[PDB]
Amino acid sequence: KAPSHVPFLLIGGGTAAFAAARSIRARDPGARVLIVSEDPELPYMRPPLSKELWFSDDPNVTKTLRFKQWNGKERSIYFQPPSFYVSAQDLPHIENGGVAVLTGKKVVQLDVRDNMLKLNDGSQITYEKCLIATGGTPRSLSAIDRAGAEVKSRTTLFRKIGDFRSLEKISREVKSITIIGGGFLGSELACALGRKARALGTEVIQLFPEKGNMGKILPEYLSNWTMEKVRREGVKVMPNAIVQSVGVSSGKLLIKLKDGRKVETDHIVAAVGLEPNVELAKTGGLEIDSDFGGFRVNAELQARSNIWVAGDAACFYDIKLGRRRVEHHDHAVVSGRLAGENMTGAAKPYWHQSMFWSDLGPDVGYEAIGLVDSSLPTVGVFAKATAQDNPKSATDYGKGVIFYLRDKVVVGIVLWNIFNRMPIARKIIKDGEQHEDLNEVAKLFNIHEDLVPR
Ligand SMILES: Cc1cc2nc3c(=O)[nH]c(=O)nc-3n(C[C@H](O)[C@H](O)[C@H](O)COP(=O)(O)OP(=O)(O)OC[C@H]3O[C@@H](n4cnc5c(N)ncnc54)[C@H](O)[C@@H]3O)c2cc1C
Repeated sequence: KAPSHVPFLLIGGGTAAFAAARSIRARDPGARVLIVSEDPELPYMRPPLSKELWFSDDPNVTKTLRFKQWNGKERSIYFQPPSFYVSAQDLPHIENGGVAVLTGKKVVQLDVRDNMLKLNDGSQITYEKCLIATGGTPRSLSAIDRAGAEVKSRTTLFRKIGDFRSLEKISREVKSITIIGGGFLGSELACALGRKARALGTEVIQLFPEKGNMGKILPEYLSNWTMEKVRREGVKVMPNAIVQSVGVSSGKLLIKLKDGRKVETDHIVAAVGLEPNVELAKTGGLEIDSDFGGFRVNAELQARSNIWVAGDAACFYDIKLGRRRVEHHDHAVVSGRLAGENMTGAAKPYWHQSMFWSDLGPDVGYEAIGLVDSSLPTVGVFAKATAQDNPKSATDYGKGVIFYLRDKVVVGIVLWNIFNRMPIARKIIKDGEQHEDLNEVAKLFNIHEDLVPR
């Protein structure tokens, strides 16, 4: 199946690998590129798994994995149809090369010194240029680690097609599902499950340690506004909640909180962050970043002379913003594409800043860029939403911008229901100016109000 030598070898079959393959092929039109993917599926995008796939009213959505965007346009979760790819076997013999995906195969050893790697079935493959695009694995909760296998079996860690399938089936079978975690993924799943639950009259609970949803990223006002919005989707939200233990009590899961509260439920979804997939650093003799996690790479995403790293697993040097590790779709696309350019001699640093988005249904959306963290100083500027200011229409307060500052300069921006303005946010961050008045900068985002106390 696997050829013995491949020029370009990409480890992991996700978003960063797909983008690098595309980039390599655009820059070297006869290039021969092999993606080694431990999953059985060809490369696909994750965002719809917590969003549009749940809003489909086609009962075969779980089989088709096609969805409608908020504006009604239908598409596949897969980046390309299967016919786009060439077989791994044909890859050395096909005139003008191509991209092949070896599915169901895991790279288990990296022998950097010999430009060679080993698969789980013992096959060995040599390369000229290699990209590590291994992503991450969801973290669990130590309280759940400590509980039995019975609790573990009724806890979902949500990241793939198989998890969407299993959880979707669970939502049709049980009466109560509890999401643990207040981040964007937990909050997206809450709204998705809350929507499903209204048709059946069942319950969705969300609990997290912070005062409100996305508390680690959004300042207080907007975090609180968001918690109230999730509640309006028919979710019972429980802020200020730290899990002490989880057990089974009379068939039910019983979550005990540190404050003495107890929550009975049928199933748990644990959305408490990602562990970057760095097992290959050991055999590879590659450095892991002890501050941010992931493989430590430079401004050009390079680890060693013929090894790059992109996507969720790459801790990189941002010449403007400092060392970072980002776990976002567009970042996987941007960093995968850049690695591909650098693998074909571009020698370019990360410059173009990647973006983030989240939707809580067709009516509420966030976009963000740069360094966004609720511990940084912030300035928020808000206004009443017009008709156009929701994810669907783009494709008392209801919208606004939040500037995140360091050394008096904007280093991150969150846009709340403001669409088609990311280029402006990216420019503000790039220019690094000390703004005399951020209410005047907010006018760049079509927010036009008198100054308000804060
Ligand atoms: C449900 C969900 C919803 C999301 N929604 C949003 C959103 O709305 N907006 C946003 O900005 N971001 C979102 N994200 C984040 C985004 O999807 C990720 O940042 C992106 O998938 C990262 O791409 P990646 O290629 O780095 O890793 P992945 O897409 O994780 O791909 C890595 C692949 O490599 C495989 N692999 C790992 N190790 C090996 C090995 N040793 N050998 C072979 N294969 C291996 C993994 O199994 C996996 O298949 C979401 C993520 C999830 C899970």
